[PDB]
Amino acid sequence: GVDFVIHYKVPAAERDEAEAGFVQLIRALTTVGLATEVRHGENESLLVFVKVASPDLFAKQVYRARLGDWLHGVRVSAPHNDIAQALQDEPVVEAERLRLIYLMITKPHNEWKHVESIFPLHSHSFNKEWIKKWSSKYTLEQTDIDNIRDKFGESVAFYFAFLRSYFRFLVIPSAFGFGAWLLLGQFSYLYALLCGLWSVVFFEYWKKQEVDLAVQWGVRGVSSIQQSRPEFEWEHEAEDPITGEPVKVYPPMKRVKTQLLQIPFALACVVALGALIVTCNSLEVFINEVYSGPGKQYLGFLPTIFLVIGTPTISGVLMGAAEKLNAMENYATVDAHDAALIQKQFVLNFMTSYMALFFTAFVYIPFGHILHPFLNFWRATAQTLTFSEKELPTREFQINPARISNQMFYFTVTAQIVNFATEVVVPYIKQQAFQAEFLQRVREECTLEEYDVSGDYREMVMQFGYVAMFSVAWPLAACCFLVNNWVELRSDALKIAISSRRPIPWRTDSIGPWLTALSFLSWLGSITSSAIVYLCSNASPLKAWGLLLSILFAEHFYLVVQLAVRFVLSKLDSPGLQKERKERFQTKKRLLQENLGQDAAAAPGIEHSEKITREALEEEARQASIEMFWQRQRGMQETIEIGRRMIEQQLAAG
Amino acid sequence: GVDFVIHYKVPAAERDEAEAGFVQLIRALTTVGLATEVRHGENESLLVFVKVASPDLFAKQVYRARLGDWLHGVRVSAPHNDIAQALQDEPVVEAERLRLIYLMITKPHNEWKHVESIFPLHSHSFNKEWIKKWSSKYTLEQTDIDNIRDKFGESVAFYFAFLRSYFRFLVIPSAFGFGAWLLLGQFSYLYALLCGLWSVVFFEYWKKQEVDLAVQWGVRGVSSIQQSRPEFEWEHEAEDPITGEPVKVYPPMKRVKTQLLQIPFALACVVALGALIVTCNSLEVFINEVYSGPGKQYLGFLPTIFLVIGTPTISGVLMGAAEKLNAMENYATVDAHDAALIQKQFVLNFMTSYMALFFTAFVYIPFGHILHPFLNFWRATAQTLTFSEKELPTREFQINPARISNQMFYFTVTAQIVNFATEVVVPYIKQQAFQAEFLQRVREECTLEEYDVSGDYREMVMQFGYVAMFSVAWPLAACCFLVNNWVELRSDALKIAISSRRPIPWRTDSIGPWLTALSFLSWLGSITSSAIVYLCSNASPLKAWGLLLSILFAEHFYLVVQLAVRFVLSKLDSPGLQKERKERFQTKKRLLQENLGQDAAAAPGIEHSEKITREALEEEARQASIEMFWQRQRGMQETIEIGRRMIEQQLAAG
Ligand SMILES: [Ca+2]
Ligand SMILES: [Ca+2]
Ligand SMILES: [Ca+2]
Ligand SMILES: [Ca+2]
Repeated sequence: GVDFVIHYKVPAAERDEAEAGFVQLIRALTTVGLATEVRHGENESLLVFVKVASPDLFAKQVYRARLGDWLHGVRVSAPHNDIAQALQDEPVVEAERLRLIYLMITKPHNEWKHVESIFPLHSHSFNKEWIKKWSSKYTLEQTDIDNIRDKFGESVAFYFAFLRSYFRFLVIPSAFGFGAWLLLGQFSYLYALLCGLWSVVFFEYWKKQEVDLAVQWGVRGVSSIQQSRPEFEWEHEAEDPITGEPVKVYPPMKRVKTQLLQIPFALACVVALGALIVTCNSLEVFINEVYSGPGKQYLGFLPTIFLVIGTPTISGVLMGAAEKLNAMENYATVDAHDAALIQKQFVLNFMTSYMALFFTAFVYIPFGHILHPFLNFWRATAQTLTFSEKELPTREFQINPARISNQMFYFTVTAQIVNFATEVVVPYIKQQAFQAEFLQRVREECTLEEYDVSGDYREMVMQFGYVAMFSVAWPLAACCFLVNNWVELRSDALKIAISSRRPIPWRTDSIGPWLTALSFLSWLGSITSSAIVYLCSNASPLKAWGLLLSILFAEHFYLVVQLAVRFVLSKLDSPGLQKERKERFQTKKRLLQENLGQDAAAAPGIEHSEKITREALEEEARQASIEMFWQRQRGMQETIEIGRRMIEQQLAAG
Repeated sequence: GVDFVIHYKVPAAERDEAEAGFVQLIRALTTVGLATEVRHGENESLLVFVKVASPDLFAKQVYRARLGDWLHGVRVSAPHNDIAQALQDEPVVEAERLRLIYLMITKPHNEWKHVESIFPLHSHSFNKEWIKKWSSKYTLEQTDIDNIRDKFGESVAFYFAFLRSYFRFLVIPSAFGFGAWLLLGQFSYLYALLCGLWSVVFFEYWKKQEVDLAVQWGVRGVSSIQQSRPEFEWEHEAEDPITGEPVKVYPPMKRVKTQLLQIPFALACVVALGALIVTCNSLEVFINEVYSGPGKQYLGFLPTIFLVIGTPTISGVLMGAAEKLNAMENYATVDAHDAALIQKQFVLNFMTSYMALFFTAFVYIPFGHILHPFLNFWRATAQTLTFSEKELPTREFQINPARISNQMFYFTVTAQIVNFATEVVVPYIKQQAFQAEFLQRVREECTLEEYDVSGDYREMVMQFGYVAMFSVAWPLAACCFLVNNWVELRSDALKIAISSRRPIPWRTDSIGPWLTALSFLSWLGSITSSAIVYLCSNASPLKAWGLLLSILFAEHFYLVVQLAVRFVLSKLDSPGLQKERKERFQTKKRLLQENLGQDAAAAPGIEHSEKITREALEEEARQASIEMFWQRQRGMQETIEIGRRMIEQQLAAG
């Protein structure tokens, strides 16, 4: 087990001594302002190792951070004891340390004229047992995730918390999915109902989990605390309606107006990628279904090649517009800026993942006769490329309903197998291609790209869409994903350790933009599943009422289930909110105790009716010192006897 | 202006001296436990006037109540000053006084073997200017509503707060409703779109208002504070997860199972009243459209009579099942119990308000040929009643599309005119029928029924449904309601003063069950409006895709609008939440100030790098007292020069 003695590493690129010298000078000038530097130069770049020296001054600032999170209400309970050191009964976590030091570096104390990067070093002692403990376990448990938060941060931890919860919830659709395949058969208007029910439950259950996880880890509402973006544009300056501190304001409704440009942008993405995919599918159909002579196996790869080149090209242009629109929307914090860029990308992600299936489930199988003009276009086009005047050999276009079965097999099996290779082996091959001791490790680590949690998130989010929308045509899909995900926990944990550098500890109280992404796929999957069932069942397909009634019920079945699930979950206890409420209440009570001396809420008693009587006297006396208004038959019994006399009096009349 | 000197009045029924005497004795025995009694007997019943004597002991308990609402988090800020009397800078409000005294009476200190009632007396001085100030104003303002809360309570105030907000929001559909009638015409697939958009906006905006209103009046979350029901059934006893006090527990999921019986109950209500209304409508059609000889004007009233007798009879039985089911569901607090009974009643309310229109807009006009079997039933039935063997004269059933126009005129104009008479004149006639001074006023007041806010709520809630659902066939409906509501504010205020006794001051943070009622009518009104437009437009009516596509778009238009409106309103500032957050933060900060002496959050400075250096020494010294691990080139410049030497060193290789 190799050890480390450094907190952070900062490499400064060396181009020309004029600017590179200036870079090294003032960078050093600033770091020593609060932190120690040892600078050994390797791999053509000087490496500025930075760690916190004084632990007394550091524990003084970590404690100040604990207080800060409390003051804005992120942290439920004040660190009231005021003993900075004995408050390490809740010790400084490695993630908490690395984050706060990274703050000191990357607060307004730096960012510095093209510094290559800033990153902490891994812990091989920890990384070894990590992949070991998880490869021995069949089932992970919350303590493991808490450990992940401790070394890496909540941003990384939440993914594994999500992946884990999604894995176990993925057991259920694997059950009645296998059951639907075994008994009910394909295109079941029953598996579809169970699918929507499940998607609602898992999602609504996960949202409840994020709250509890935020409370346990103490990051609830951390989204509205992080440093604002440098390139955030502000018109004027006012006071924070909560803190009272000077905050820079930008009209929220003016941002809303700019965000309306996502509607034509999304349409631009659906058209661009959509046309690209529907075209390559038309080639796929023409060369396979419509023969076209020898070399078919060679030609079979041709439409696939168009996808490989076209997808990054077409979407690459669209992303430039996405990145451009993103800045225009002008987000205050870095958290919101990247979360919105992901939402913009999701439209591209949706197209490049499902449009092949939409083409099959709504155009190919249920109709297909509308593909004839597309086929003829390739007929004449193939004739020109042939150079020979003779027509290419042709056979009748025959609709194959097994197309939806083969494509689904790829997405659930083959594409997941080439995934394991691309996500792990290809970066591992890259390392093999590259092929004191600390410094050598430092250089090798310095290469590796920063771990992007977004990449791992969509892989599972897009996969969920396959279940929610198109698994009704392949009910064994949940089973394939369930197996992959068990490996996915291990595999993703493995690539963080060796295929990527240690990411900066970063905090969030949710999976973020992926929530709405999941919510959309689940809803669309209620329409998608039922419509597919009706159309791909294969009586004449009366699109008029037949398709629409099927969608009407299943979509409304989804909506009713949603209200039902939320209602039930709303009457269940939530530890995260309850943990908050109990602490807040005791804090409220203790203050009450202190001021009013442990008399916190007796009854006066009847004997004190004498003091009531004496007080009633005093009003009379003051009034006397000063007509029907002040009439009183004082005394307890005196009023009783009068009424009693009235009792027999009133019966006398009768 | 007649004055009053009493806080509360308690009449004890006088049947037989044996029990009535016992009633008067111990009731007096208990009241004097904390409150004064003067007992004058009138109208065959003894009247026990009750008011608080000691103002020092009363201000001691009002202050204890201010603290209680704080402790559970209802009240944002502690009454920290601890001066009970100088905290009357926020004075005891008449509603606050009357409520707290009513608590002392009606806490576990009473309820008492058939006491007739418990109620405060009106304030004629206040009631006079009330109806005066509002009958002079064209526009009410928030200060007026605040005054209503002060004298009557939040329960009463919220209605007028809702009615006022609903009145001004009702201006908008009156505008493009008049515009649709003036220009676009009936059954406009554009007014319908504007209708759904408005319903979403008004509703979502009002929900935002309730939060701010709750904060302003300091009743936010008061629903979970009020006394539990006596007949609440509990299995075991545990600790409150917040307070830690012994609370009685009843399994929430067991209540959910019982609440599932609302589904067959609702169906039972729709069938019972529905069959009753669809039948009376069949008579209405037969005697008018299908002639049936002389006496038609006399016979015309006959189907109306069936409604008058049948509705309270049929729904009266259904309510017995509702009241029965309500108790089975076993609600902890009185607040939740009555709110669920209202929800059950709403199904009956919906039927008795719209089924006549549904019959017209979906059965009569667009089809009508399915009414022939219903007509023949009345044909033979009328023949038997005639006693003469000769057939009743008959003419061809002709569908009249003006039916939907006449019914809508009634609901918007005529029914609102007979409303003013029924809601105000009829109780006033009752008073005229009935036809010291305080005591006489007391007796007369003692008769009057307690004001029920529920009655006034549904009148506006059911009215809203006419707009959301059926106003597309009569776009001038919003105009009729707009006028009525201006009067409704005045009229309802007038009947509270003279037609009903003063209600017990009661607190709530929302309109309650009516929220979901409004939410349902708005959604169903998106389906209802569009379906009516397509069906009642009058090409052949292709129900298959024509009806369903129309519903698909308009419902999804509603759903998209909802997400749009919520999104926009979520990025708007909310005073009620912000008022809460700012106070909480300052409270948080001040405690911080006190313990750590106004050092609440500087930078160390470079010169202190000397203390950094000395601390770095000490670790070395301890290590010395105890291989590559501890290597340091200490000093700021020493590290700079080494790296600098490396700079020219690395270029030498190149
Ligand atoms: Ca993978
Ligand atoms: Ca992954
Ligand atoms: Ca009225
Ligand atoms: Ca009313």
